[PDB]
Amino acid sequence: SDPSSINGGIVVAMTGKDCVAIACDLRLGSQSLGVSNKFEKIFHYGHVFLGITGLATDVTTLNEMFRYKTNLYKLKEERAIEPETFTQLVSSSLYERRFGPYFVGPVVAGINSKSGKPFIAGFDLIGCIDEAKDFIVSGTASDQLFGMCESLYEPNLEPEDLFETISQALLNAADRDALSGWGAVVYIIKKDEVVKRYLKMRQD
Amino acid sequence: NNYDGDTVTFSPTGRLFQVEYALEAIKQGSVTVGLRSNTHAVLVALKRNADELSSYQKKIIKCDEHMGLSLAGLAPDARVLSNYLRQQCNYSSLVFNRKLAVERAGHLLCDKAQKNTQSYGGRPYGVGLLIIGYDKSGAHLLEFQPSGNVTELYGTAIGARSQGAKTYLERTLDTFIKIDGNPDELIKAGVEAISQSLRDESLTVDNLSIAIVGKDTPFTIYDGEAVAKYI
Amino acid sequence: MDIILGIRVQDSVILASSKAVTRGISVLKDSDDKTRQLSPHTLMSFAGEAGDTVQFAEYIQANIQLYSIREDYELSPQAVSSFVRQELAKSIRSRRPYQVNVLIGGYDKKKNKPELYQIDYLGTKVELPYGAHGYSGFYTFSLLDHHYRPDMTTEEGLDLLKLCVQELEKRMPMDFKGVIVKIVDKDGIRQVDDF
Amino acid sequence: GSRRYDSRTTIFSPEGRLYQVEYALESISHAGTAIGIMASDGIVLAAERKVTSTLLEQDTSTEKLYKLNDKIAVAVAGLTADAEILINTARIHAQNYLKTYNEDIPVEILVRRLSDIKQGYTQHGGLRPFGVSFIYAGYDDRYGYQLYTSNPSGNYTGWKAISVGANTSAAQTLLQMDYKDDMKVDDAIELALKTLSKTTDSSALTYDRLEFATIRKGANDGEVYQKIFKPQEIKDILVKTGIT
Amino acid sequence: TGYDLSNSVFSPDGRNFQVEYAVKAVENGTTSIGIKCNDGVVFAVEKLITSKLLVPQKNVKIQVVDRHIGCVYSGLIPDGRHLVNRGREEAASFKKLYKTPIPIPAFADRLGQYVQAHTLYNSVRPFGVSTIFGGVDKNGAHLYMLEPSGSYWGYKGAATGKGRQSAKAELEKLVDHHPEGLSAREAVKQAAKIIYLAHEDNKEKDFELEISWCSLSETNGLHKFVKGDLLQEAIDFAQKEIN
Amino acid sequence: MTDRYSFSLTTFSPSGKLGQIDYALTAVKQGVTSLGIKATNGVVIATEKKSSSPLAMSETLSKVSLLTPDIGAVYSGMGPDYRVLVDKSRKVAHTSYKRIYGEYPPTKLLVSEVAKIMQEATQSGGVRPFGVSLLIAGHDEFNGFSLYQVDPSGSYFPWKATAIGKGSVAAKTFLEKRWNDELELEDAIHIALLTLKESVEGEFNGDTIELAIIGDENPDLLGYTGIPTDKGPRFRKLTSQEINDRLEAL
Amino acid sequence: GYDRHITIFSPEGRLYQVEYAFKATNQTNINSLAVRGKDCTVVISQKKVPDKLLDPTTVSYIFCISRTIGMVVNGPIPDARNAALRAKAEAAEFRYKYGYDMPCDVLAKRMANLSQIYTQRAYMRPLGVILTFVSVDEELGPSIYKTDPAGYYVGYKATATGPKQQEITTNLENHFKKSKIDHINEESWEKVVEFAITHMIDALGTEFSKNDLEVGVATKDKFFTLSAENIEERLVAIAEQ
Amino acid sequence: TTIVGVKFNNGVVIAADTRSTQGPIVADKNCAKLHRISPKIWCAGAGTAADTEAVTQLIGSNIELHSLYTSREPRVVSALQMLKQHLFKYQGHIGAYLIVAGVDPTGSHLFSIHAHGSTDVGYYLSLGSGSLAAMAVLESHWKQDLTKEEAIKLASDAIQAGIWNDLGSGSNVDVCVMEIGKDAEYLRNYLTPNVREEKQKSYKFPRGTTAVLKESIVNICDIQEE
Amino acid sequence: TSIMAVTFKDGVILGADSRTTTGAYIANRVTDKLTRVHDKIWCCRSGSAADTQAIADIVQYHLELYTSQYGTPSTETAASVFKELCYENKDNLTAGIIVAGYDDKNKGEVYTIPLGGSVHKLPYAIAGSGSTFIYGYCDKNFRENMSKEETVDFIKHSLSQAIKWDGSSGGVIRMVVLTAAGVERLIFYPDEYEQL
Repeated sequence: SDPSSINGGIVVAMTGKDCVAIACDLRLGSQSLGVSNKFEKIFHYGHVFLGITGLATDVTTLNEMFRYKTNLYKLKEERAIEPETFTQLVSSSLYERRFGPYFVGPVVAGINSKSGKPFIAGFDLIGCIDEAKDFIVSGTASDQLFGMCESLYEPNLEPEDLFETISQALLNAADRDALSGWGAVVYIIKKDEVVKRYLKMRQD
Repeated sequence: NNYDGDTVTFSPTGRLFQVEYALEAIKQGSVTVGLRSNTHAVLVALKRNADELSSYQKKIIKCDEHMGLSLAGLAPDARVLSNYLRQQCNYSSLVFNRKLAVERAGHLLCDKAQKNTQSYGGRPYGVGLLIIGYDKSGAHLLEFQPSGNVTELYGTAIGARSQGAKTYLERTLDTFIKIDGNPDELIKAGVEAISQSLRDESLTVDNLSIAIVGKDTPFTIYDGEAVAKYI
Repeated sequence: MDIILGIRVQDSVILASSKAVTRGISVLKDSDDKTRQLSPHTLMSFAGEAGDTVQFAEYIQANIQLYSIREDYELSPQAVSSFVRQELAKSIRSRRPYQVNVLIGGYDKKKNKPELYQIDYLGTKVELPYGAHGYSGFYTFSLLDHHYRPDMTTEEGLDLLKLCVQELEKRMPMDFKGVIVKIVDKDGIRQVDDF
Repeated sequence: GSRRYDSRTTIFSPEGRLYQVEYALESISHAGTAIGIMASDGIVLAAERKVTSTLLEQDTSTEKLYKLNDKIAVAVAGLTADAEILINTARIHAQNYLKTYNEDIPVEILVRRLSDIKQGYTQHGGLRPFGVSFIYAGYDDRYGYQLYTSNPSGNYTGWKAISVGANTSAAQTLLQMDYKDDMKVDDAIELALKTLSKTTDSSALTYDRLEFATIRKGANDGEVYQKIFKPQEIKDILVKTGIT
Repeated sequence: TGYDLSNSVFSPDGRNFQVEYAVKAVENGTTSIGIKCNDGVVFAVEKLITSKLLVPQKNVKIQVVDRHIGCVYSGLIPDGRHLVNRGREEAASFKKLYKTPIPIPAFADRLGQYVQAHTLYNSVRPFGVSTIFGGVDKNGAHLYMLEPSGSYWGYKGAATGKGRQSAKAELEKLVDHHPEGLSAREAVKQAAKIIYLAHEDNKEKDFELEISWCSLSETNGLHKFVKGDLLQEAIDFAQKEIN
Repeated sequence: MTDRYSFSLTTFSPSGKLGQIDYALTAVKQGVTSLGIKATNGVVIATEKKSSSPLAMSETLSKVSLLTPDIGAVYSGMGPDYRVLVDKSRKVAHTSYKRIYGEYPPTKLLVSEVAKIMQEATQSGGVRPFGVSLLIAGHDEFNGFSLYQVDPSGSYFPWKATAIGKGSVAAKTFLEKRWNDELELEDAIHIALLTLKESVEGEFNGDTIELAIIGDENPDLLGYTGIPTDKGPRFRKLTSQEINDRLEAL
Repeated sequence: GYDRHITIFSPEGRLYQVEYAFKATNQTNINSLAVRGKDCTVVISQKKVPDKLLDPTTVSYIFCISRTIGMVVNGPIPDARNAALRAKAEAAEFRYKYGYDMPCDVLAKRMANLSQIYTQRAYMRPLGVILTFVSVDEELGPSIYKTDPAGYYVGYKATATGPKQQEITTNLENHFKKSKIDHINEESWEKVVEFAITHMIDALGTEFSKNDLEVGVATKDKFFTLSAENIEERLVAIAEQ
Repeated sequence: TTIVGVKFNNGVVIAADTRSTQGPIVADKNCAKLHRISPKIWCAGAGTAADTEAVTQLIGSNIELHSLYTSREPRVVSALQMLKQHLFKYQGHIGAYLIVAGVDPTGSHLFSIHAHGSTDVGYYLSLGSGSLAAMAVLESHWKQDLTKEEAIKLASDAIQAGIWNDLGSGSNVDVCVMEIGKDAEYLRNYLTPNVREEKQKSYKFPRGTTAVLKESIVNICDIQEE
Repeated sequence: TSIMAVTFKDGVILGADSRTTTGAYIANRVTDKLTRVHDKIWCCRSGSAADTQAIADIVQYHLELYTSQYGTPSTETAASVFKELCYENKDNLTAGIIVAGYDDKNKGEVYTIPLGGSVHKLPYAIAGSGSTFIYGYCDKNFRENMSKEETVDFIKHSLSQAIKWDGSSGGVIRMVVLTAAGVERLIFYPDEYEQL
């Protein structure tokens, strides 16, 4: 119907104390038929994490687009790109095709290595920088997510406190939604290591 | 010389070499004459063979039904000029329903010729024309040089040893301009004019070409038998 | 709508496509394949829009074989899957959309692994243990999930397929007139004659 | 028009040869010396950069080593200028390929692209040819470590060691005495530097006149690593071989 | 040197050699003049009769631009017809946009930049013609003579062609006997006298006189060819004065 | 027309030289002497501005241009060439970087654009190479300060300090001795004037000399107090008044 | 050879052609002075009409570019008309894109950049003319910029141009060392016309009447040029002092 | 959305709220909608949030380019005239609704510009979805010859007018003061009302409560030396 | 939006309102609708405020260029400028512009450019949305030739009838006087005229 609802997917992200956490679900459907139980909608360029949701194809194309752009940068400046900088790039590619645009909703989460600051941002279809220091939600149960987190989330958390919040909040919302579920993946991103953890959760 | 190699370069004399080399090239070709009264205009042209077994080349091009030309010089570059003249005659009639005045055509061939000597990477069109044609405002004969100057005459000739025909025509000037509505005698004057310029090659039936356009006479080429009456 | 099934058995791919070619009100022809062998070790099957389906099949078949004679060596089925996705991406923004859904099954000789991919028409590649396009998906995704064991041998897999046609035939509303089957396994590309 | 200003930079001479192209070979042989050695267990690239005073910057130097994508590097002999443009284009090409086939460009194809670009300045367009020859060091899946050199004409070929720049004569003779197939990365590193010690006209090969880089498929399991030494790891490996 | 083989390259003197060569090819052309009146302008040119085979009054060399500007030229006659073509474009386009006949100091700049253009590039050949052109607008008379340099100036009269030195002499006489101007009907007659006398030096072949005028009073600001009686009288008035 | 200035003017000569490129470096050797020194906490670049004539005042003329908030530039060579380069240099910096990354370019990338202009002017026929050497001095967050020197062929090198221009060879051995790697911002500035006084013979005042630093961030020149995340510009041309003080410290 | 007929480096270091454009400048033998006042700028140029036929109202070397910007050009008149047209276009263009009259400085810098492309390109020759632009800008006051066939320029306190410009040059030098001000102090713009014409007669030594001069004056928000009546009436005022 | 702009005797003050809405759901509680063309020309925006912020960026570079090139402060008019042209070239798809204000050498200025390329001046203008609410308060209290300290009081109350009666106005209230002949001052979070009341209890959970399937450590660090 | 402009003996006086509606809600209450395109040739814009304001500058540009090459342009000329941009882009621009100017040669002249785009010289024009209600009062009471004083009244009373019957017109009336003597702005606040 709407291009945005043709495969669902949700992405949430939160900042915490000396760590951030980004999380999606695994489900990739075509309308009411669920197609596959795999499919990651988080990707990672350096120590930045970029999760993209919505209209099936453009998630993919727009991914090998950021692969292509991140690469050319690390060959020029001989470093790894910093999240503050990366946020500007996602706006700037998006806005390029204003008309006929991509139906996506990408969400950036990483840590600035030079200052130690956690840092998240959001976008839209057209694509504007969405500042926050709390948390950003995105997708087709973006309304439903939005209340849930706000409720739970305590300003500042410990890296394994944080891991409890984003979990219950990400689970419960996917079971009140028709195009999501089917397991979920929650990443906890610290100044040294990345953990990828799968979530035991109700199919249906 | 030293300025010849480019058409671009105007020489410290004050004449363009290339345009004089074009102008030279016509004097080497086959001889041709045109003359006109007030009712008719004739062209008489000498055709030449490439050897014995070769047939005789055609110098007289039907451009339309009240105009034509003859060529003398580069025959390839004549087919380009004459295809322009086609288009432009039809163009006028299509859009504005109007036969192209003979006078008007003159500037339009000049202008296109001029255009190709100023630009780089051009060369002159190395060919001269006599344009004859009978329109609304009477008979005209314009002579197109490769220089681009269009001149309106009672008679002329261009090609080889044409001074001989001029000389003859300036004696007869007063005879034939008074001859009017007599196509057979008008044509006779032209054939006699080309005899003076001839160095050998007696006029046979497949050397001579005669064209006449006139008051009510659409542009008709004579060869074969039709010129056996006028030898 | 034409039927087109996939299933990835323990060391082979079995693709199966419908025989019926139905333009307008009448079935023109009933023995026509809808598959083009890309490479000695890749098969691509295709169905969707009338007339588009054919042009977009040779367009890939040429460009792929061109890379194989330039390098004297075929691209891994893993890569060939991506190349298709690319052109089906570019075609949805273009003045004319193509509208073709494709299954690429190929036997990866380096990994010694058989792989299957489902590329829908918008432009999404997705690796799958088994899949389908069209209305076929609705009826066979439930039959396969009951019985598919990863361990099955090439011969269990055939016998699973013969359940899957006979299913479609009870519930479908349009004839399709039995499939052709093909195997792609490490030893080359052969065709079973028995449905 | 422009007849008097004609430079005809693409015409055959009566010899059957191409003049501006021979002249470009010349150019490349003045430049500072680079050498390559393929081992069975890596590829070494060691280059000497030139016209260097203590006052010139030393630590942050790049003029001779450039990374392409994680498995492929080049060393460059000739005009720095010319070479940049053919790097920019190459980088973009590498990536293009990755966005279309999701796997890295083979070393073969990458060099076949660059050589055509070079050819095509000498077909038409009266442009002057490039003042470049590369060494390419690469690691794909279907051949292992592969070394390639390329010429300003187009021509490119395979090697087990090669050099370019100044004293290719002097360098290539020594190299035929001394290659052996057991070669390790410690053996190959040594036989590299020393060839440059003998053929440098400088007073001595020293750690401030070198740029140095390896590519091992070893070093952290099978996963291909690349190391571009800092000027404190060249000083330590100039002392391991006792040049000083 | 080598600057004579080239087009539009400065030599060490500052000179452009090509442009000075263009003047050589003007001196070959026929004499022509323009006389500025108190209220109009007159042009005349000397048309050498080559042979008894030309037709009287058809090879006219005075080409009119729009409906109120006369142009006459000497030097290579084709070049001239191109310079004039071009002026028609410039005329018609100015009138489409601003809808008033083009002013004559306007018209002067447009032609001027176009001359001038052919000394920027050395791929095109400079124009071997000098043109006298002008006419009348709501500001009045203006007269202009154009050179292969890209220069024009305002004049009281002007002259170019073969006998131009003869002309320039006689011209100044006409300015010093009339410090208050010459009026329209008279100036045609004087025109003739200056052409018949300037043809003393070119007296190899017969000629024909050809005159034109555009005046605020006589013709309603349009241009026309002088014809009929007043053409006849002015032919007879020149021919008795040189005798 | 048939414009055919397509073919490159520069060629290689039998001898493995690039004939024009060699000539251009002569046109850099005749221009006016200038220098750059890099320190611990800043850079200084300096030249002389010499009046064409007396009635002229070269105040309006600037031989020191800000490129971006952190990267200043000073040249030796041809007057016009330096100016046109700088305007294209700016324009490209905001199109292929600043738009598409937020921040201004890092130092060593902007030079790579500058060089890619200069390459073209010898490859694509019909144009003679530029006749200037640039110093580009600058400072970004990651790499610290730096200094780079850009030849008209397209070659660029980083430096610790350098000079170029008329008395370049002279000034250069005078830099070698005086330089060390522990230099106050201040003490760099005192060397600059001394070194510019050896190889210059014109008048010495604040109005013919130019000094400029890349230094610390100024919140004076921020333009807009009241947001701390903005720190404000590092380039800062030194006022006339300050120089006359530093001339007691020659 | 090749170098002495187009724009590429010599083995010298010196573009020959470019340098020849400067010899080219001084072929009309016209001498120009431009001085600044407190509120104005004056520039005066000899007007020498060679013949009786040429009309004296159309001989000029001062062109009016916009409201506030006059320019005197020195050299061959084809090139001058090419500079004038081109100047005008730019004038127009600026005012439309940013919505305020192009200040003088910007215009000067624009024809200098525009000069520059002409020497680097191979098929364009550079135009043999020196351009002097005058105005009372809106924020900077009286201003002079003088631009040169290379594309060089710099500002000025006063200027001279022509063949015999060395006389005027050095006259002006004595004047500003003595007074120790930048610009002629006098407040009126009558007054500084008077200084200007007087200083010219004295620097070249030759007397001038009402037909040998041509004045431009620029004040704040209007440029005008003076008629033969106002040059003559100002020569009267000069003799009485 | 509410952005007012009030002139006063020596300058201009531009003020806004921070709530950014997308539909009925409140996207982000804080967001400075004040942007900076140039150090003395601010603009804030209303309408589509992408389309200002992109077009404020693009006319920034060119004015920042242009200001170096003519070597003088940039002038308000210029930014305005540039905007006016760029918006008019697309027939008003770019849903921009900008207040551009600023000081410069030639005085105080304050403009408004609607998507199609219409442009107005005024002494007090307002845009956004509250604007009618704000506009009211202005048309009563505003008078001639204001000072600085008064005019900021007028601005805040007009935003507060927003906050209370418009749904898309909430939260913090930014300001930015520009006065002729000084640096401009940014006063972010000048008025903070409706602080969030505390929660009734904590919601921290127990470690180990959410069941997990399995874990991995997936190292993003570039290939290590050994 | 009510714009008119009226000729007299000594020149021509242009007169406008200053309200700018967009539907119910009034956008601006003090809009200058009288715009300079030369220095003695003024215009009135009506219709879609965007489409005229864009034209208003582009006309200002062509003219400024024509000054600097040819000298001043007659009012006639300037009117033609508006023509050739409106005739070619007639699809998507909807402009009613009145061009009035005072040459010293032929005194005040008015041309109106209706929406089709064509020139028409008139001895007085009325245009805009609100003006339809005042066609009749203007026609009856227009005397040919007037003194400066009378005109100022003929335009005051005209526009005030317009304001009164139209929802889209109000504010203050601005008038611009073009004579030989220069350009004088005159302004009448609502209390001076709604009582008359």
